[PDB]
Amino acid sequence: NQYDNDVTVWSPQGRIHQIEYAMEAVKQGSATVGLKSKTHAVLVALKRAQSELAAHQKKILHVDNHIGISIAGLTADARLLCNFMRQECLDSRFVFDRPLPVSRLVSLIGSKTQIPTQRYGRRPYGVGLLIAGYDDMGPHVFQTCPSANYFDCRAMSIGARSQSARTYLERHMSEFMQCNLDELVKHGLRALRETLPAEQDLTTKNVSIGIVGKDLEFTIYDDDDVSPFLDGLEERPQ
Amino acid sequence: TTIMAVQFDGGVVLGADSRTTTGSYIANRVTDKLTPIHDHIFCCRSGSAADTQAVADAVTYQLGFHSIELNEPPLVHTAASLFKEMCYRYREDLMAGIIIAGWDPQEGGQVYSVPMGGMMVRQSFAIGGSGSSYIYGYVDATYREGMTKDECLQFTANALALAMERDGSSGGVIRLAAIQQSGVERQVLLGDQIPKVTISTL
Amino acid sequence: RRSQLKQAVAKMVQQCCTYVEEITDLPVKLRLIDTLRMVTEGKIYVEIERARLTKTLATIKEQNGDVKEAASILQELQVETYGSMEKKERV
Amino acid sequence: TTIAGVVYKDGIVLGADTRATEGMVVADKNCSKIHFISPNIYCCGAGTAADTDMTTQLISSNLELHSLTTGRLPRVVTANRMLKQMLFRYQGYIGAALVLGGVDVTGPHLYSIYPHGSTDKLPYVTMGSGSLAAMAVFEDKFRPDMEEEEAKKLVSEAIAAGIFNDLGSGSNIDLCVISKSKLDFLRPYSVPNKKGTRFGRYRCEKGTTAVLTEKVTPL
Amino acid sequence: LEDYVARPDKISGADINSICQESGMLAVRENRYIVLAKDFEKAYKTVIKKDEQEHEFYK
Amino acid sequence: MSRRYDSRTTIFSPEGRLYQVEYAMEAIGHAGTCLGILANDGVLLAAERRNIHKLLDEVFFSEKIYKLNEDMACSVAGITSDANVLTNELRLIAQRYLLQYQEPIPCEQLVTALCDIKQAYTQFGGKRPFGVSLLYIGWDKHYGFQLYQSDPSGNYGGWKATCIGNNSAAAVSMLKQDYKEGEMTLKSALALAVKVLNKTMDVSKLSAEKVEIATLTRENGKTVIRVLKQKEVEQLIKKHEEEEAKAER
Amino acid sequence: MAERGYSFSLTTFSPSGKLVQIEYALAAVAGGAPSVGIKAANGVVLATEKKQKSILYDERSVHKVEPITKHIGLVYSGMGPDYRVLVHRARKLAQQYYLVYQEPIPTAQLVQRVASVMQEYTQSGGVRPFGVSLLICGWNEGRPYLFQSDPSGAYFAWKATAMGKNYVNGKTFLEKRYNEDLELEDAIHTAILTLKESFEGQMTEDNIEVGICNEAGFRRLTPTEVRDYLAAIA
Amino acid sequence: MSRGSSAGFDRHITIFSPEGRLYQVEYAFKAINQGGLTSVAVRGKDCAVIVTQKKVPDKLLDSSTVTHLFKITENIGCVMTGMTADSRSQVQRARYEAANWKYKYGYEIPVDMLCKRIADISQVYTQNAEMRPLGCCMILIGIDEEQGPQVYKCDPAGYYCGFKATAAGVKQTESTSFLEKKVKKKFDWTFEQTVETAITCLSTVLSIDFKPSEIEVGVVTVENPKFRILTEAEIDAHLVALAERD
Amino acid sequence: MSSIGTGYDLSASTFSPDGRVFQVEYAMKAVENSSTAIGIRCKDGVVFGVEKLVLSKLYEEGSNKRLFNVDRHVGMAVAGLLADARSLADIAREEASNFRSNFGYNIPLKHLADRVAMYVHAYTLYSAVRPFGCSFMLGSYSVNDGAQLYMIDPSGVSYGYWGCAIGKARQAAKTEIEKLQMKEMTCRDVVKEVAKIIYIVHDEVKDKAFELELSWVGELTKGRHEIVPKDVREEAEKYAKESLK
Repeated sequence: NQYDNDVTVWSPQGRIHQIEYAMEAVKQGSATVGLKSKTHAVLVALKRAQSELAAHQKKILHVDNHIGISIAGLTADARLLCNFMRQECLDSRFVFDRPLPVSRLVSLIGSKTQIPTQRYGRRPYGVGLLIAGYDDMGPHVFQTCPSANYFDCRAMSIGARSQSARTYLERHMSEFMQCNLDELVKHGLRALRETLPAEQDLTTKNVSIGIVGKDLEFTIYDDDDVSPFLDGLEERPQ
Repeated sequence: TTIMAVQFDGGVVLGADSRTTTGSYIANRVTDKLTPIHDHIFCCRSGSAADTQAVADAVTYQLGFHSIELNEPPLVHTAASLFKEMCYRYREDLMAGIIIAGWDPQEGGQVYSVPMGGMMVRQSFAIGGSGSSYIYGYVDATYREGMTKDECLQFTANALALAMERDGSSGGVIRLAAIQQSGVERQVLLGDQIPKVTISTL
Repeated sequence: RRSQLKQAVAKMVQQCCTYVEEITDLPVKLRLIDTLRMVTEGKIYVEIERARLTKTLATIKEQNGDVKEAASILQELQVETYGSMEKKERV
Repeated sequence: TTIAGVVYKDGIVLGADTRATEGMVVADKNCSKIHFISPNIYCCGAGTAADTDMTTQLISSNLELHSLTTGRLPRVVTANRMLKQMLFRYQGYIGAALVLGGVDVTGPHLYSIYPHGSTDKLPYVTMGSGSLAAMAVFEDKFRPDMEEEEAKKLVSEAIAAGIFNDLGSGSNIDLCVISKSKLDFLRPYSVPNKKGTRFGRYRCEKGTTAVLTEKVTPL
Repeated sequence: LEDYVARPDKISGADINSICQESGMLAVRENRYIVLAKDFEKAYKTVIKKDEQEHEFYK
Repeated sequence: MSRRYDSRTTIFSPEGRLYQVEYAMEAIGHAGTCLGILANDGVLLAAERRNIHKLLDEVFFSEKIYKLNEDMACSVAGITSDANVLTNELRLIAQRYLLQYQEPIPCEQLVTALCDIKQAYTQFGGKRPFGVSLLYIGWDKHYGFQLYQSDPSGNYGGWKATCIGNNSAAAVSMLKQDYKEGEMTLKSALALAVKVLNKTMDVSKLSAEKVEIATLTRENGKTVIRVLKQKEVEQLIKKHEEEEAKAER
Repeated sequence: MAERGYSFSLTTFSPSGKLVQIEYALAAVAGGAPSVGIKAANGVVLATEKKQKSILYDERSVHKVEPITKHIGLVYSGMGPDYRVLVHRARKLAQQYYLVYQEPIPTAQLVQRVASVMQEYTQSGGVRPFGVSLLICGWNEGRPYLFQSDPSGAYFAWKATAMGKNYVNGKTFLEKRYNEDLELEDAIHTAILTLKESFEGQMTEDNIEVGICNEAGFRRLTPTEVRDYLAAIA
Repeated sequence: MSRGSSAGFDRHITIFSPEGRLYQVEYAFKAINQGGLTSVAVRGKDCAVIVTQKKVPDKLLDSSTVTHLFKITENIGCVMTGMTADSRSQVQRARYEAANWKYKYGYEIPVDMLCKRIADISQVYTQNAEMRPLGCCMILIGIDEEQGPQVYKCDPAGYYCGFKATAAGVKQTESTSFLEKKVKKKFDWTFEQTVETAITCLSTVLSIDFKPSEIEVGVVTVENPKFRILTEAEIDAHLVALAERD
Repeated sequence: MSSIGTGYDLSASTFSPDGRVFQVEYAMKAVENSSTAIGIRCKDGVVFGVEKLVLSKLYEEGSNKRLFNVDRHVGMAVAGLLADARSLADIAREEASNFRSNFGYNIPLKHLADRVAMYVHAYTLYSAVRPFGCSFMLGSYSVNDGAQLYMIDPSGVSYGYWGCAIGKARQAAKTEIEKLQMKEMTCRDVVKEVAKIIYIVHDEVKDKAFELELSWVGELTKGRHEIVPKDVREEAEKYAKESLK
């Protein structure tokens, strides 16, 4: 109405309606699974295309050769936070020279995305980031929301009916740390299908793979360079 | 550059200092304070040159003023001496001034801190400083013993100040000594109008 | 010093009053006017209890030269407090 | 140009100077007032370059007026101290104003001497310029412990007589300025002992070196 | 009469019948036969009303 | 809230123009009138003060006509309040241009520069445009004697006789009727100025207290801007009696 | 962190030569305190209502008669906070004049400069103009002067004007009445009588406050003195 | 009172009403009433006393900012009356301004000047609605250096003037008239009496009374110009005396 | 409590006619829905306990945190809307760090409690920001001033505390702190006492299982805010289960 577009009107639960809308924006966006090991971090994201005479847009974006991000939601809102994450990580690398921990970086992002939620007349962003990083401790997958609230997970999946993906992840939680770079992707694939209908499984050109570590430099696999990482999947675990 | 000193009792301090504030070769005023208004509860021991002390003394008044009200009335010694470090930081070698800070904060017991003209802040036993403390360095040290007691501190401290004005070619008539407690800052005047001399050479 | 709120001080004053009239004749007459004054303050229940006290001053004072004074005090009180007081008390 | 000195009876200030205002080291004016009134009970004796003394004194003159009018309580020397302190420290040297500030403050009587740098110190008699010494020597003779207002006037006329002899730029009148809690005397003349005057003879040449040929009268 | 003007700092015309009604309320308890100065002044004191001028408001 | 109101200050309205700009013209209508007339050897300003009161002390003798510079003059038509700010901006601009230029400030140049500030507020800043139209009179060499008119709309105009303030339509025609192009000399023009002020006021009766008359006449080597004392205006008020006959005849 | 809120024009032109929101401010000064000002022609005297109607008043310096400088005094009617800023600003302005001229700010000039802020607050969004009107006195040009600066920012020139309760009625009584060629003592007596006509209730010396401007300078009359004047006249 | 009519966008803005009222200021009075704090202030010649109630939600407290007596400068002291949130922000602003005065003035500030600086700052709040005025009320007490003890009161707006005795809080007017009788009766000003007269008044208006521990009294005596809090002991000395006083 | 969703909260600079903004009242309501976070001041330190929400067995210490170190000696335990609590931690972290640069000593909590409470009130004032939606405690052990515990509400009141708790039942927990005398305790005994209260007070309607994470700034961590030592943690853990039974 106009009391739900005001960023200064709240529920009796003490929740601003504009923050609530902003979480859902993620959920209409495509499903992404982000997992960690003790040598690597893998970002598996689901693609989309406009036409058959087109290649799919990387949902894996290139920041640095040690940290990498994957988006789910609005691309334009994404790009402002992306310009912010690239600026901070590169800073860290020049000044400190430490291959930046994931854990410090997400908390500052949490501060910024919180500012429009407090501003009158300004909308929160509504993109979800699973930030994969590798520092000297080992890999971490942190998930930052359209609110401050950020998660340190072994594996996480966010998007449509994402709760179901977590269940597969929880059954193989320990395994992730032992498994290889190749397997971490295959366990990601098997989580990503749970979000989508059981009428459909993944295909080669809707999968984008983003691999992170400092035992390897950052790689984005697109639509046909996806295939080697892809093989080994189970059709709809229920 | 008159001497500054603060000698350790163990619950309050006694400072002692010599007077003359100088307008170059000529001494401009020898009827001045050596413990002017720095706050309303805090003391610093001052000498040196009028400008070197003053810039620092005021910034500490202004910061101290914020510190005292929010904490509840007494400020911290360590906080106060850091503020002086900042002024000195810019004017490193420009100002030779070094301030002798002595207090009783709510931190605990008696603390004597030496804020340098470099930018250094340290809590120690007792130091006496100035640009002329490379001159009365022996005299303080003989007086200075482990736990020099208060009654002893009155004679020792005053004497060090007396030794300074007579010998000093930057000293001058009247030692004005300052004893600081948690009650406020208290100055006393030991005369030298009347004839007191550190015994002549042959 | 203060009113102390009408209810609070009043309970205390009312209890001592009732006992004063009963026990003794002569020393009672001097204690009873002073205790009686304190109870006067309320416009609450205190009026009903003050009035009984007054009858006692009136007969005791008649014995003394205080007789002129005695009438003035009861006469004014009947005016002041018509009360919720019972008929036996009112006659 | 400005050599200033002050003395203490046991009160506040009679500030003295010999008059003359100079355009550089050439006299602009023989003897006109150079111990100054700020708004209405603070006075300043000056030394060194007179110039910095006037403008610093004028800002301070603004700020003490703010405190007097609301309080109805004496002009605050400490306020005036602080403003000057603040201006001179930033640069570490910016002009030379050697100033004898003096007013009886709301609580204690407070006398300030501001040099070229910053200070925060509190004496009770100061004599200023490079001739501080000449002014001090009259006071050290005349004034033993305790002095009176009249007596303090006699030292002050004498301090002003010494500067006139020491530097010829200061000349003529001895100005005495009484600064108190609520009595502030500015009267030019306090002692005529000399005076700069015009000639009694006249010679000037009229038309034997004069050359003219045109005239008009615009408004 | 002089006193009646003095006591309140705010009163208006409509308020004079109200303070008279208030004085009369207290007075009936006492059970009197006349109206005392005592009754008026208490009557002014309760619902005297805010000093609006000093805080903000009229001024 | 603030999002549920209208005032259409920076926002264009259905009209295609802002409310705030159009409203300012209405406020100007019921406030004291200012006219500038052209003479052959000078220019003059005559104004009705915003004071309709019967007793003035004359603390400030500029309450409508303020002389900015020794080369310029202004009048105020509108609210005295917005004038106060504008008067201070004018003493600086008028003297600044002069420091550089060393030539009497052009009447046109001044107004276009000022008009730019009037429009700046209405378009942006979220401030309303000043409720004052300022009537500038001045002289520069390359146009000659001038009168320029300033608006809150940022409109300027080159005039020879115009009036703004109260009952302006009547007033400009009345100045045209008595005074054609280049007709009337400075002295006779000062009379004409009072004659229109007597007729057009917010409240009748023209007196010394209600009027202030200013002359720009070029003296011997300098262009002299004076505001006439009450005494001189009075001699013009009798002159204005004589002038009524003269227009008709 | 940052503040927005209200930054669009709050003030709309009314056809009357003034805006709506300023017109309302002039009613505010009317419900303000009675203050009277009459120019005696050998000084100016200004008198103001001391009280804020609690009738506990204990003034020794907390006055509403305030010297700005050597020969300028201010008495006001309306708002307290709005007035304090004008007093602080006035000294800075007087002194601004004092630095350049070596004389403080004439009546006319001080008015032009105070008036520009009062208008500023109107046109701008998220601010409101003062609720204060000033009776400004001064001795300049060799003549005493008295000006009125209204809460709008407009100025009306007055030899005598009244503010506060019944201000409108106050101006007409003064316009007819106003006097000149008055001795200092008489100046006080006339001023107090005019104050009796504006101000209601009791007057003693902790109810009214008087200040005078003359040749010697502006000062503020002691509470004892005011009382002697008050008694004297009918 | 009035709630005002709009002709601007007056309703949520502080700008004028036909009463002359400012909407945000009137709302600032209701902030006083939220806190529950009421203060009675008395001026003497021995001392200036401010006495005010101390809020207890629970018995686990430290007294360093539970306290509504504040040191706004070492000699002159004050209380904030009203809503405690608005009070803390104002105290904070004032102290930075107070310290600024310390850099400028160089010494202990007069009570007249201290109230005047807060008043100018609060003029910034009052004119804005960008930032709402702070709906606390400050009574400054302290000994002005030559004049004597002074009690001045500033409103949320910032209106200040001198008074024989002043009050602030939930209701100014009712507290003042009670205090006015105490003022008429003008007692011999010495330490015990000025504190005691202040204490009796605050207790009569509430008709709840209190123990000494439940109130906080802050005095500025001619004895020590320092601003001093009596504490539990010293207040108690007055209370026991007061009981014996009629 | 007063607030209506229409009127007098349609800008964050609108003052309510009751004297307390609707927005601040809304900010307190969110604290009231959240889980209980407790912090009790001891004679030899402060012991924190905040329950860390676990929705998956995938989560590590980083997920759903409520213990921050504003300084590295000063702790912050928050309750209510996590999004605003973490942002105020970041500005606060900066504010502490600048203080340490200048001042150079373990900061006295009494100064922090005034500056932060005023900052929390500032956001109620201003249009570009809205009030903070948590109530938080600041807790430290220092030698400059000892053990200090303060709590700031989203109103922007600072009050001093011996022992406070904020949760779903703020009053029941505070009576329970009252019963026990921390005067008798040293920092070691306090860790046991915080641990039980968190389990009982909290009502599951949104949890599913929580992990208690506690932090020391005390004797065995030397005036810097570290997570609880292992011995202390185990002493604390047993008593909490025992108190249920």
